[PDB]
Amino acid sequence: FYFLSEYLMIQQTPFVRRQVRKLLLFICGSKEKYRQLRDLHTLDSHVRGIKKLLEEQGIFLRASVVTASSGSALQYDTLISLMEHLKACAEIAAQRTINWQKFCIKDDSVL
Amino acid sequence: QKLITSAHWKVYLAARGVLPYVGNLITKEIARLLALEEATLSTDLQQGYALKSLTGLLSSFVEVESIKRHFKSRLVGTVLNGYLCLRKLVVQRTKLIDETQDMLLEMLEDM
Amino acid sequence: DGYYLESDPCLVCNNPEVPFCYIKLSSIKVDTRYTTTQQVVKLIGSHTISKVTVKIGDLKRTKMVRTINLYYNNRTVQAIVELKNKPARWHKAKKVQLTPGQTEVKIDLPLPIVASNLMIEFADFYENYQASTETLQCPRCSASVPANPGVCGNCGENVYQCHKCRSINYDEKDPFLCNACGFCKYARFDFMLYAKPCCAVDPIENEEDRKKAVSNINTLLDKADRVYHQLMGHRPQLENLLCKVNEAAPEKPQDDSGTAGGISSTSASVNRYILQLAQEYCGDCKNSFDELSKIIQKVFASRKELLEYDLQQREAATKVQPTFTASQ
Amino acid sequence: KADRVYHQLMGHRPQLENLLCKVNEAAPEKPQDDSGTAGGISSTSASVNRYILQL
Ligand SMILES: [Zn+2]
Ligand SMILES: [Zn+2]
Ligand SMILES: [Zn+2]
Repeated sequence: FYFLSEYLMIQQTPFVRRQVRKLLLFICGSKEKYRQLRDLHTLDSHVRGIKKLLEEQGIFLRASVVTASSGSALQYDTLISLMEHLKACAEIAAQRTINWQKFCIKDDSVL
Repeated sequence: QKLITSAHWKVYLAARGVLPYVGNLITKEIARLLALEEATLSTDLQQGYALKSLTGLLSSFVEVESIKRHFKSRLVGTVLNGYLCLRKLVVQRTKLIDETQDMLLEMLEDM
Repeated sequence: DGYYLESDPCLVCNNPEVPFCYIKLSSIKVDTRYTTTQQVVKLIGSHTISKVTVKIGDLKRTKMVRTINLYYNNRTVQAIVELKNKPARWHKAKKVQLTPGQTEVKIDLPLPIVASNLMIEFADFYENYQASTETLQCPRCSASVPANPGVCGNCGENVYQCHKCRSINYDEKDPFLCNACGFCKYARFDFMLYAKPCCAVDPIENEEDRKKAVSNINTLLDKADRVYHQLMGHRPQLENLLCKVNEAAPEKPQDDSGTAGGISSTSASVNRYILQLAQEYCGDCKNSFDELSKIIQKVFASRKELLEYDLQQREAATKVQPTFTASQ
Repeated sequence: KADRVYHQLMGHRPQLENLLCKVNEAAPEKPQDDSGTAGGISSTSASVNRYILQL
């Protein structure tokens, strides 16, 4: 399931994704479950993306506490990528709320 | 300033201890600005009117030779401290602050 | 509405939540230059821009836009020509792709940009190839003209001249835009910026800009001092008007010989002290306070930019808290 | 004709009284935007309280 979700996440595959989508929902057996797994993986991937993007800039998650070794302000492009990922998560949460709630009960830190 | 325009009353007040009083007031005002320098960036139009006026009073008293002779050793320390603390100002530096710093520099050179 | 006579204007009462608005780019351009693919514009002032809408009219199928790049910067320049051929001075805000024949493009920015200059680049095309080998027709005398050199042998007219400004591009015979006047024979472009008139200062790079920024801050502070005196200079006159109205004297309307001013019967009926107060405070005090508040906001932006630059330099020179929102 | 004009004058009396009350309240009547086709009263003049204006 995880491998098929990663294949979907691949934009380099605009047609392969469609085939993988059919296979993924087939392995799931239910569209509702299929959507739940896809949304959970998408949120997890965007969340780790934000985590590492702030790690490299200097906002470090230590024991679920943000530490800013570097002060001043963040780069505009860092905010741009942050906003892309957070808009993806917002779209997931607003279009489908339950998925987001359960993802965050699975990963409390995220919240 | 009108009442003490004569060096007679300037010397009288200096004898009473007006010079340490004005020096302490200048030091306290500069410390308050420093304290605000590390605080919020609150722009003030008259920022430094009290400081400029106290420094002008000190310069007016120093413009009398005898007071200068008797109080150079006691005013050098406070003028040095005030000028050094004013040089630290970058964000709160107002035109009046610049005039005060210039007057302190002139007084120090004269002392 | 507001208390126009206030020292150290509150950053809360004075500063409002400036709303974004569908501003036509044409209404806020003060200078414009072109390349064959770029429109480079200086704005009347710095604006915070959240969206750009492009409308495409008079579309020709022979060459259609495939890619638009939006660039910006917040540099203060005297003339936009200083930025025309300086790609390293521009920040890329967005790339958008168009379908063939698309007539509207909405560019939603992930974060608002602060810009005093914009550059819109038509970067790629769905060019439809045709038989250019066929002798072109002279636009003046209708004679057949060879595509090379493209000069009419009968009347000397150049067939590759811009239809609008008659300029000839030496490097490109069929440019998408006229590099002299921005004319496009393939479409018309209208730009609508969902932005707001939020003034801001240019970023600081090196001491050159840091010393320059500090000098600008000092000049703006001197300006605020001056406008401060004007605003508080009305205070005494306003107090006098207040005392006069409080006397509540029945001063019958005086028929002044000078009637040049537009004084209605109702206004003439209104107490002149009342009218003098209304002009002094709502007119003069409000204008002075608005000028002072604009100067104070610009000074705050300059101080904040200066503060950030200093922090960055120290941050590097040095080589915090979860509640970091407390800082900055 | 005189009874009619007298009644007109005495008919305006109540209006004057109400406008005076609203002025006596000394309430800040922040300038209200002209949503309808109201006269473009110059801002300098529009400043005067609309209560005072009507009065
Ligand atoms: Zn306020
Ligand atoms: Zn010809
Ligand atoms: Zn042209």
